[PDB]
Amino acid sequence: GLSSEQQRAFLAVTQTPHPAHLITGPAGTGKTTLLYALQKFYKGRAVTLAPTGTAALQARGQTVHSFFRFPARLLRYRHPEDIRPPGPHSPLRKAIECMEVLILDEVGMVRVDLLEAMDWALRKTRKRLEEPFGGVKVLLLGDTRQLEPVVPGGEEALYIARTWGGPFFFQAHVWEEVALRVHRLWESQRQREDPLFAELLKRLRQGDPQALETLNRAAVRPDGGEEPGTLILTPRRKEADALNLKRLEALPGKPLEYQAQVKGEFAETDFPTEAALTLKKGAQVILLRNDPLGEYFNGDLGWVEDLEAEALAVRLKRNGRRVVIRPFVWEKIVYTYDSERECIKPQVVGTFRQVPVRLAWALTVHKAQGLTLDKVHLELGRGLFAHGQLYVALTRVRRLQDLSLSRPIAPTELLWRPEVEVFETRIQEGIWQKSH
Repeated sequence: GLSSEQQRAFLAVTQTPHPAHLITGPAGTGKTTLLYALQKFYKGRAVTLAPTGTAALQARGQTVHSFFRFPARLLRYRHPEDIRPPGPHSPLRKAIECMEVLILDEVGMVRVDLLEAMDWALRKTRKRLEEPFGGVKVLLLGDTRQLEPVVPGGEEALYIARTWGGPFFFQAHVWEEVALRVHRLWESQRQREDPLFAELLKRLRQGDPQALETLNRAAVRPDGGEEPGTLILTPRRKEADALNLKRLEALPGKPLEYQAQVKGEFAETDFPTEAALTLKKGAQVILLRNDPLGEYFNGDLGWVEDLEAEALAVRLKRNGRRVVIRPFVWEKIVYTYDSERECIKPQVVGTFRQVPVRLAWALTVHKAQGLTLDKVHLELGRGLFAHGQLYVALTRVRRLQDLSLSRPIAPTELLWRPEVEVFETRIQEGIWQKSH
């Protein structure tokens, strides 16, 4: 059931002998379906991997490190102490040998050393140490702007600056070996972008002072989160929980804890929502899963109406008072070999069972990714300017008129890294290729 926009990328990618294919575009519905259609079209010959546990869970996939058994440290270039090929008859060698396509969701968060580890791992264990990725067709995925990989500093930062010159996945020497066909997106709603707001964001990333002054002298409205329909986006989840709790205590109703059923292997950090989820009638909440019938969608803001042991009523803001949601089951999937005929089967190894809803008076940019929001209000933390970490926060709205700020933004908070600014431009022709 793919649309022409998705079917344009699918047929362009799924049919060519070319291995490398980046696909950029915002998160959300339509992109998730595109991945599901891709992984199932390939189903027996392809693995869906992701850099983090959260990214792996929401993509029906396995962590990059957990699949390749990579250790949790700096992956030194082609180093066997770090990159260890699975030996003969290993449960891993069999799967990578009979694979043809590899998928990488949220490539934006893949640190350069990790992409280079993927290549040298597929090469040494597939006998194609001359062709990039051992000749496996790699399908990179994710809005590349959703950055940036943490680099601890000291020795590790120095080694990365010397070997690659930066942490981003494009700085990996594998691209001096093959061309990366980039399949463009972001036309999913042309003018619910407000092209003057779109251009304003481009000026802000390029460090224009007048654009920031224009941004601040339209948007700075201290505590404009009280205004009706406002979602209060915070950068750190610590203050978002505090803001949700302060408003949950205000409600007079009787709370009702919801207890997860964490079966099997399921990390604590990978928990989509609080496993100790206390709710009250009248709470602002948001959905975390697409309804199989079709009534509700992943990221549908609502309010608690009736609390029941294993069901709850939510007034959807979108239309109103229609759906009661029942607990959903998350699976922690890991790809393994099965001698069914010779080849890959996505074995379930864990579970997190609870109601797909979370407190949404306030939210983090971490979780708010790819949501078409109506009115937001950012809460500044005096220093979030970790080389443009706040640019993603502004993109959460279509028009400047919708966004409010608690405090004016410094020019640094939005400035793009030089490596990134030059990457997102040479991609807009099509193919991207590392020079010199």
